[PDB]
Amino acid sequence: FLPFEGIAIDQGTLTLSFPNASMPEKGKQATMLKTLNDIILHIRYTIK
Amino acid sequence: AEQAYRWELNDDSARFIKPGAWQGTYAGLLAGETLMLSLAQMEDAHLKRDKRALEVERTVSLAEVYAGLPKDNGPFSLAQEIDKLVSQGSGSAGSGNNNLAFGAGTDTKTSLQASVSFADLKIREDYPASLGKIRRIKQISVTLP
Amino acid sequence: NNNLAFGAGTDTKTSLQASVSFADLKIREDYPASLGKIRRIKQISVTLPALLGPYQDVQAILSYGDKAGLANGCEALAVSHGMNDSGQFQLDFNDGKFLPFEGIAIDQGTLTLSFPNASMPEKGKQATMLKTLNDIILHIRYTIK
Repeated sequence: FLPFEGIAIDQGTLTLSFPNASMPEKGKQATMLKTLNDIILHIRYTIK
Repeated sequence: AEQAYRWELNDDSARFIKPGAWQGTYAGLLAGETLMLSLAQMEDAHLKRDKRALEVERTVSLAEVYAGLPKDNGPFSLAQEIDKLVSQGSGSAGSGNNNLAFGAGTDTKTSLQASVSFADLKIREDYPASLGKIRRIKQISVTLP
Repeated sequence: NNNLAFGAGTDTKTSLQASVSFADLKIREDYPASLGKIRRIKQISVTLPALLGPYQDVQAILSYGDKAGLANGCEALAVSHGMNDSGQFQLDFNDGKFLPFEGIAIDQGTLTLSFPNASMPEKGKQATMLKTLNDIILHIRYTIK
């Protein structure tokens, strides 16, 4: 089974995290995060 | 195999393997034959219950979701709060279950995370039910602009 | 039988649908018989010349009226891609299973396509997307033997 298979659309909480994000501490991704307009999810779901 | 079946259909009350094929008295013979009967039953019920379902894709942008929260709850523009929260370790944004903040755990404190509830997406609104009574996510793939 | 209107059922009242009879298409007129005495539909793929903004999805359903011939769940095809796509995720011939709309006779039936949330008077996600439409285009793959 692929990750996230079989999950119900109705409930749950999905989270996306980026490591080394804070700028106060030198973080590899401080720059890569500032570029983002948004995050985009491509959800392929099944109806039956 | 029983579990993978109880997963492929949402039906979790499925009981296809009953104790016990093996017997203390007797060799425990016919245990194998008995099991393969139950497996044959599982496959039969499975084939009768299989459906070439409606396979559908829906695309969702987090920013749209964050901006779309009702007035009572706290909505935001994603780009801004990301930038703000990168600059100060302190930052946080959004109502519970649709929040954006830094990680709680000891390893993940420096990491920044976005959160969405599938509930708030209200994807059931895309198609009338009927047809769909059960909606299963086949695959998730992420695009980052 | 070649009408375009709102849904009959309680769920699909707001949804707008188009309908055609395979008969009126006279697809049998494309090729003389002989060779072909029996004509079976191998696969249906829908292309919609409609203009949608990035990160926008079509919601639609292909239906067949009779369901006289059977297959499970193959009576219905969900289209979200909108540019040439078979229903479902990666299309597979040499698939152990029959594709939706396989085995159907070209001569009879009623094929229907519905777009949910079509009414503009009531707020509908696809009202704008529908106004862009010039038409609906069907790629029908059939078999002669």
